[PDB]
Amino acid sequence: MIIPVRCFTCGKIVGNKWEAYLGLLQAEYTEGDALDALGLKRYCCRRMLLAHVDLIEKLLNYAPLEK
Amino acid sequence: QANQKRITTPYMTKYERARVLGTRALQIAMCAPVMVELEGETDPLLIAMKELKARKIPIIIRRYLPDGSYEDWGVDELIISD
Amino acid sequence: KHMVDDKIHSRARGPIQILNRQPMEGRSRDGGLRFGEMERDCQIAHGAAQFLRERLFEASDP
Amino acid sequence: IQRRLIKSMESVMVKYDATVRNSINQVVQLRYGEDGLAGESVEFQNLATLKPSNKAFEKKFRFDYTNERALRRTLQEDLVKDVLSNAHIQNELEREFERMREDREVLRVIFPTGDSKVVLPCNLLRMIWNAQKIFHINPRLPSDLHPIKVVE
Amino acid sequence: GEAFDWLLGEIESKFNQAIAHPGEMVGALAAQSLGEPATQMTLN
Amino acid sequence: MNAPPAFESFLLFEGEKKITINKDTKVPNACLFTINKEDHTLGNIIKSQLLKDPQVLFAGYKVPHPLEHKIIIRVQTTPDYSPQEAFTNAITDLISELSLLEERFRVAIKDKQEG
Amino acid sequence: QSLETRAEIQELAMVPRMIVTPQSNRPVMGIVQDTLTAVRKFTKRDVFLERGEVMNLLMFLSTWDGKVPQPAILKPRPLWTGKQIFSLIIPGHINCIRTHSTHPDDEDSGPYKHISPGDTKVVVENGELIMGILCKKSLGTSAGSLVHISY
Amino acid sequence: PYANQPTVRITELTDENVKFIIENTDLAVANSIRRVFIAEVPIIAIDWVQIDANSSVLHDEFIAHRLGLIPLTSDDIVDKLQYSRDCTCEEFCPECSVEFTLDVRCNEDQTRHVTSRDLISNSPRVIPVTSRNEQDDILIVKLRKGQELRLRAYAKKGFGKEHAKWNPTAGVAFEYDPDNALRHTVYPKPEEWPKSEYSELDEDESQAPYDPNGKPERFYYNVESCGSLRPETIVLSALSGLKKKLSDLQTQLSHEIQSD
Amino acid sequence: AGILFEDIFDVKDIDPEGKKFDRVSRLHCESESFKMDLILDVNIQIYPVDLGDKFRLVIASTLYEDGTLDDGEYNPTDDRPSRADQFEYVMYGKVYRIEGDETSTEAATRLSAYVSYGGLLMRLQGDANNLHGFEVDSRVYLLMKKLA
Amino acid sequence: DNKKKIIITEDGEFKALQEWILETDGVSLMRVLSEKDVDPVRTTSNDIVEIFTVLGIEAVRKALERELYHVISFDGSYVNYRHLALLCDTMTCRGHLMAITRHGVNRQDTGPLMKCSFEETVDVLMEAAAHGESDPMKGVSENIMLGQLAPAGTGCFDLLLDAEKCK
Ligand SMILES: [Zn+2]
Ligand SMILES: [Zn+2]
Repeated sequence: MIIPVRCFTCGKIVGNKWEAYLGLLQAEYTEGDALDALGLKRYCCRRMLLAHVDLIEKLLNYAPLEK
Repeated sequence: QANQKRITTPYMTKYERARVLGTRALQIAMCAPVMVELEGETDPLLIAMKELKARKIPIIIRRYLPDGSYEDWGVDELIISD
Repeated sequence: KHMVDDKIHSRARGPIQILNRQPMEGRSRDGGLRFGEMERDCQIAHGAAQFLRERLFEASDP
Repeated sequence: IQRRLIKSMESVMVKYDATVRNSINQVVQLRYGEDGLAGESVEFQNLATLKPSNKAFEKKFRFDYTNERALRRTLQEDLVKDVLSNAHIQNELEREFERMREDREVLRVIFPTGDSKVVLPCNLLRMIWNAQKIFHINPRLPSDLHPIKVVE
Repeated sequence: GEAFDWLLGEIESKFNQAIAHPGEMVGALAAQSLGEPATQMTLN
Repeated sequence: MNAPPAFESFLLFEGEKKITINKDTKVPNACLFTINKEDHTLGNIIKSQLLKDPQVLFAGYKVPHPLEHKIIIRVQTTPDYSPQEAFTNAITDLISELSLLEERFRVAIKDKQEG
Repeated sequence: QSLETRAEIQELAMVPRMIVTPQSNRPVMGIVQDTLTAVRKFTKRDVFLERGEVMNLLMFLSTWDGKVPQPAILKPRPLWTGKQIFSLIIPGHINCIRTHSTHPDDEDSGPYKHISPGDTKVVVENGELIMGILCKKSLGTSAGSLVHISY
Repeated sequence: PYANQPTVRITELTDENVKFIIENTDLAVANSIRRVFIAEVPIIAIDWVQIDANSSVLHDEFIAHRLGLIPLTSDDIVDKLQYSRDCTCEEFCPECSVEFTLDVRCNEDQTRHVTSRDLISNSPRVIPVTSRNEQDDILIVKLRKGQELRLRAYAKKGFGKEHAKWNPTAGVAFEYDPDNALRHTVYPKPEEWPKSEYSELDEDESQAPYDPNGKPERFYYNVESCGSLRPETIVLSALSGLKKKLSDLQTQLSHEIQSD
Repeated sequence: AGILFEDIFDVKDIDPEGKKFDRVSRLHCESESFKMDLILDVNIQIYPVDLGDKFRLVIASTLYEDGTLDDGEYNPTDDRPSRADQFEYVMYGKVYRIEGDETSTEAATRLSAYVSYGGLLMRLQGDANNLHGFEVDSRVYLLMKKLA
Repeated sequence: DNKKKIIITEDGEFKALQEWILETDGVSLMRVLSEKDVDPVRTTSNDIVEIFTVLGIEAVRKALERELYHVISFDGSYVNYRHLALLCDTMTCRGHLMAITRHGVNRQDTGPLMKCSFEETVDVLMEAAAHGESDPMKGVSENIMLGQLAPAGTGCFDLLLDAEKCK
């Protein structure tokens, strides 16, 4: 639902790159160039950022249980 | 039936070996005397197999014939293959 | 969905059915596994008469 | 089909008189498989006297006790002398070949098609090979086995 | 001679080992031997 | 349900020996070292160091089961030598090699950060 | 749940007693996927093992007498062959002739019948794989294979 | 019959990775060093969580697992701290553990990013790597107005054999014989394969001529750090840990030999 | 001495049927002193052999210069004088077949000894006078050296 | 060669003569056999019922063995002949073609309890009640139902203690 912390394969930290990745994408980067800007050179970490679906943004459309 | 002429095989069948070993292992487990010497064996199955190899199991196999008669073979009288 | 932890099951003298005093059916009922007709036939072919009697008489409903 | 077959044959069993009988004690086979042998121990082999011609059968199975030098190559000196001199031994070997020829005709009426593949208990060629390797048989030297010992 | 005698003994022992054992449920065994291959051969 | 704790690969159970030496009776001057709670990391280096000893005739190791957490190292030496002595010397040589490698890596790091 | 039933199963239904089936007088279990592809690759003629590799493999023989066999190649560098190690795996002194699946049918007629160019024509003698590439035909569930002859 | 005399040559040293070469060592030593980089170099990581309040959309174990994988600077503290197995204290103490606290509440209308910057420690030396004084902070959870996350974590000493969260590496590139001279690989079509970065071959040549007398030497390493330890600290700690494994093994060996 | 056969061979062909294995090559060679054909499987990866080469082949029952049997076990820590020191390529195998042109009545004029060096096969065929040292299921060594 | 005419030449070799053979789509074995220039010795059929009606019980035994072998081996498989022989003897040991069905298996004198195990449980037990049939408990099904040791394998004999050998 949320960006993983580490790459499943190598263990590189990708948790701090989702927001930067999105900011680069709205900056008219291609996904490949964006992944290059964040330093994801192994295709495992590129897999992590490139195949992520941010479902938490949809789960935050529901009001919480307590106000 | 004449015990002087027993028509059944002189070999112990695989089923006879199985049941004789199981029976004797249960007897050993129920504190029956052992017929062979023992180094350190405490498993009744191992003791029963040692007794069978030594030909010292005190059991008689009563093999029934289709006609109704039977033949009594001592476990020491049969040929143990396996 | 098929995780092993939802499938692993074992029994040793658990509950029994009311009508025939045999082990229950299912993991959820802590039931026993069925020793069916084909298993009976296999053990008949094996010649294992005491094991067959244990499974079909002594481990089910003496 | 499996269940039907099982329920039809379930109680057929080999009895201690070696007959195969059902629960009613009726006789289904006087010996299991017509030969009283279990199916685990048998294996595929070849009948060597089924397919060959009469000339080839003669040449391969008729012990030739007239060729002195061939016997000298196959057998040791005392065996060669006994085989060439004795006539009782020669008659024994002749009847051995006649018995094999009768066996040949029996096989020819058993297997009307020339199929020598048979399923039999003991793999005799493999046992012969085992004996050759266990005793370090030299195939190039004359043997110390008397053919009369083989027949007997 | 030694090899032939050993061969004779080996043939005798293996033949006596190939003999069917009284108590073999050859009928159930044959039903299984004929029904197991039936599960592979084609329906059509 | 059946998951062993992850520390069981590294930690010795109470009353369990780190290493056990058993004489191999098949051939002379051979021993089996059953080392508990180790894996290929030490087995491979110990084996390969033992192979550098000309007085070692056999040096091998195995992890008998990956789910279990022991290794067995079989060492056979020449009659004038001992498998226990060979194993000891192999460990000593590995320790000296690693000490030298560590000191040289420290020197290389110092050179790289300095210039 | 009893010593009698335990003895029954141990003497009748144990898996080693179940290797050869009475249905078709052949093995019912044989060597299977990875072990079969790998034994085919292993018994090829150009498989040469080094001393450390050979010791690694001998660690996994339960029925090993502890004697390293003399390598098939002594110089310029000691090398064992895959057949030389499978010979250690093969039990007893069994004798077996088979043919690899790629055995050409016109090779047993011409020359080179007993020295096969393709390393087909499996020959095991005295429990040593004298020659040939092992495969389904030699280690599978067919009749007359090494596993059958071993049993 | 004696040890190798390995040499070292570091070809790149940054804060993110160390690229070096070990020569004149055995392949088993090189691979055990490589394995220790991953599995026996201790670091500090969160291994105990107590959720006092979690109104977020991720359940408690999700947050706990996520906190465990945040790297914590472990450089000089990991050698000093003890394993809780070895500590003579109760469940916790400052000698075997580091306390973290996290307390965030989304009161504003925009989504609140609970990141690793919100993990407040009692020890200034052991902090989240991203929080160390660029790269953004690791995201623990996004919160909506009215959602709240309050927890108390404890970080422990461990290595990658127990859990990958105690693995300090973000990839260990290991290579040897870049030109296939030992023929430990057999390319069906050697021309089809790209050249290693460490290759020394002219472009017409696909692989080096076969070396019958060759042995694996000159192993190339690129140890990338997840952040907890410096890459050179990972390598030094790996060598020290492997040496102490061997020393303990030799101690137990001596006890077994003398007891016989 | 322990030498069953010795001669100088000349590589007349390499892999007539084509390369079957990558690291192994079959040489069809003929000598000059005895007129014996040779088929030999060699690991060309470690001991490359080119067409037209000329080598000395020595089938021996033992490696020790003095008559002394071998145990068939690998003993690298052996300091005795071994004749493998005088050769480049050495293999160790066993004779698994001896054919001939013998008849039911005549002995063999030509023999054909087959040896297997752990799967690398050799056939040495020629006059039966030069192959009396060969006996089936007997261990031998190759002892082969290249010469100019 | 399975349909060719295999003869033995005067030299003693097996020779496969390539001859014309006819395959019909129906069966009148009774009539076709009695036709001029038709071989009344090798002409056969795959309809085992007609073989039984025309040639008899041993002829249908052999033919049924042949047809089952053809069904089993057509896919290259192989089954030990003793299993086919036992199945074929079961279907022909009572002088008629005993189908492996309720109409052949529950029509023999196997005992009501063995029959109820297979099929027609209620009809079989009701017939046995109406006729006072007695099951001698000889088969394995009957003993299995009563929880007794089946006379099968390990149950086909008895064990006795040897008093003279316990010494
Ligand atoms: Zn990655
Ligand atoms: Zn503490």
